[PDB]
Formats: sequence, C-alpha cells, structure tokens
Amino acid sequence: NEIAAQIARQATVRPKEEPFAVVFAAMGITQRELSYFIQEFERTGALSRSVLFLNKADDPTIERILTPRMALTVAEYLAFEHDYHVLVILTDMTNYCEALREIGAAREEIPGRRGYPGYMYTDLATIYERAGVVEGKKGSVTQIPILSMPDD
Amino acid sequence: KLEAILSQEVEAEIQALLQEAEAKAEAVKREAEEKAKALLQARERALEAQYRAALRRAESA
Repeated sequence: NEIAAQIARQATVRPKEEPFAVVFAAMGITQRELSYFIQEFERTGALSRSVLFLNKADDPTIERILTPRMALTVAEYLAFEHDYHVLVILTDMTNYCEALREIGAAREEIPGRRGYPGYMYTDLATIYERAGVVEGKKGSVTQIPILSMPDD
Repeated sequence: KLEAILSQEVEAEIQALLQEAEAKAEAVKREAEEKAKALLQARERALEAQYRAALRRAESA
C-alpha cells in the first residue's frame, strides 16, 4: 500500500500532449487506513489530479463489489471523453474477492476450489478486460491492481 | 675549510625540511578550501530542493 500510494503521488507521462490523472480505489480498509490515505492525498497536493474511492471494511459488501467498477468507469470517462492518460490503482483485489466470495454462498452456488465462487475467473475478467488505449489514441486506461497472496 | 662545510650542509637540510613543511601547510589549506566549497555547494543545492518542494506544496494547497 505504501508502494501504491507512492506511485499515486509520483506518476506522470513525460514529454505527452495529453493530461494525466490518477484513480485510486481502496477496498475493505480500516478507518485508520482511510484517514491516512485521505491525509496523504490532501497534504501532497496529489489530490488535485486524482479521484479517490474509499471502501471501508464495515461498509456493505455490495458497496465493495461496486468500488472497482466506479473507479474503472471514472477512468474510462476521463480517458475517452477528456482524452487523458489515466492510471488506476486498485488495492486490494484479494479483499474484493473475499467479499464476492462471501455472497456466492448466500447466492445458492456450489462452491469451487478453496471455497471460492465458481464464477471467480469470469467476474474477475470483467475488471481486467477494462484497460488499454482508448479510441482516438489521445487517452488510455492503465491498471496497477494489488494482489496479496492469501496465506502467502 | 672543512667543518664549516658540515655547517653549510646542515643549514640546507634544515631548509629542505622547512620547505617540505610549508609546502604541506598549503596542501592542508588547499584540501581544506576544496572541502568547504564542496561542503557548501551541496548545501546550497539542498535548500533549493527543500524550497522547490515547499512552494509547490503551497501552490497546490
């Protein structure tokens, strides 16, 4: 998360005719972590070129599922309609997965390996498919997803 | 006369030493000056960074 925050502060597209923006999305984080991320964006002036979405551990599980989709839609809008090179930072995909997995049981599915949802790869594909150069070739969407190893 | 030779031979080494010992008293002064310059050239540069950062922060703010 320190690496993710540092990239958010520092990233640029060196001489590009296009403006640069960051979309930073955090999922299932503590109140302490949320306060820290906020303070960091505000103090450094990184906030001026960033949209930040923060989902807390105690926020609804459905809100966590929607978080990366809000973030990717904002990135695609800025890139396509405003011609920007947008960098999207998503932490942590494993925590997103813990929430999606949490509901698969309530949804009536037979579980797959390790207790996961049987649909793990085709939901995750809806997020990793959303990246690349946008039409016009003035903008683009880049992703830096964080994947923590459960149990390493 | 010999002996006055021996005394004209010492007062000669005892300038060689005093020439060697005041051609280091500069070397010490050179490397000390070539130090202080570099000990303040890096410092000059540091303040820019610490100021280039502080004013940018204050622009954004």
